[PDB]
Amino acid sequence: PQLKGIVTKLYSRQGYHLQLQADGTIDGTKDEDSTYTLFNLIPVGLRVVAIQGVQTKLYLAMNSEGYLYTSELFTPECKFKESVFENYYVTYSSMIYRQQQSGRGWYLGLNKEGEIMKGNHVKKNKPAAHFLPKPLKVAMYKEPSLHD
Amino acid sequence: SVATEESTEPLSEDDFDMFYEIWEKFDPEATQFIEYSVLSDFADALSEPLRIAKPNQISLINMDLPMVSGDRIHCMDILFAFTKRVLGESGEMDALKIQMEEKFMAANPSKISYEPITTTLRRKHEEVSAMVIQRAFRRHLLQRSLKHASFLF
Amino acid sequence: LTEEQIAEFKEAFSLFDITTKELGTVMRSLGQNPTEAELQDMINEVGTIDFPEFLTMMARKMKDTDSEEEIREAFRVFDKDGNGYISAAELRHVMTNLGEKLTDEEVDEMIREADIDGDGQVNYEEFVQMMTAK
Ligand SMILES: [Mg+2]
Ligand SMILES: [Mg+2]
Ligand SMILES: [Mg+2]
Repeated sequence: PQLKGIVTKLYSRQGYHLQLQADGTIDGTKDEDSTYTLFNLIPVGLRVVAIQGVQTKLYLAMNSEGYLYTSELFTPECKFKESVFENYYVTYSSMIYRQQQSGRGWYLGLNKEGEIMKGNHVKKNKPAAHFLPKPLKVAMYKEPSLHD
Repeated sequence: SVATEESTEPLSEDDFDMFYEIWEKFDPEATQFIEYSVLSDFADALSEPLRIAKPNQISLINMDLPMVSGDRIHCMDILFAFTKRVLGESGEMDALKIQMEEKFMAANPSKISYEPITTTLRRKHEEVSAMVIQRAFRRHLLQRSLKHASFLF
Repeated sequence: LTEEQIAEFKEAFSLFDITTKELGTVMRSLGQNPTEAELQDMINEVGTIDFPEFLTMMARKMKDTDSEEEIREAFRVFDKDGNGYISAAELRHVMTNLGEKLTDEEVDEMIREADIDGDGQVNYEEFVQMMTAK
């Protein structure tokens, strides 16, 4: 218990709660009463977080192709830059992957249907990238060990 | 001195030095945070051009100022938004903030000050506004309830 | 009330040395246009009114204006298209999800009052008046 994070849901502007299911699937859900929609938001750097499903203990990650997946182990793909757009929304993007030449970030995002999107199809200034933490409580976390 | 094509005027090391000096007045324990309720005072207390003189609410609410739980704002976010107000908006700006965060991280051994974003100044403003309405409505209902009660008299 | 404020009020009162319809004229000279019903309420909270009672009536009216403005501005924050209307659904969402959240029973009551014509739209100025009527 050295890190000061939060237990929280992540509400998507698209009208869903982010969800990480037992089977490892990521998506948005209308079910405001789901154990999974719970996340540990863990600070691993200045405006850097890890996002972990409380029920599954899996970390959200983005691979080199822009695809979001779940990881049992904490890796550099599990770190998200946290930023706010227009002072109203929170955006999460890859720390290590980026639009080559474009210099544009790759974001966590849901589409109108609540489906997870390819990181490079999500733009910071678009509804898909727009989230709002719905915090339950403050929590202390042992720091995750970084793997490869 | 640093100046861009969009800058109202240039900034110098003295401005950043002045920034910390004022910061320490509001954050004497170097927690790296101030409470949002003193942000307006902090902004007004800086020297020009970083200063945002009162009334300064509109300017502040228009800046990207993320708030950690509860209602606490990091010095780095404040530092960046205030300097961007002066230097002006630019493409590189967004990328420059990422680099600044990285440099701050490399220089800072005190990791305890890293906390995730929970809300924003604008969201807080909406919570406050909603409460004004909620209080008005409860006052209204209570006045009504007592009124009905007193009728029997 | 400040001496500056009392001065202005004595000035306006002296110009009409007071009847009930005289108050209407005094209010007009202070830039107000209260309805007769509004005038009656001001009088009731206190057909001839003494000065010191006028001051009390003015002090109260300025307090009321402040609270009316505070609530109106609070509603303005949520009328993001600036048309004076907020949909009942949005009002319901804001009231139950932000601040000191209203219960289902409280919010049902708010919508019952705030959307009389039942068109799914709230004229918030109307509702502001309702909540400041007393
Ligand atoms: Mg409207
Ligand atoms: Mg109608
Ligand atoms: Mg209506």
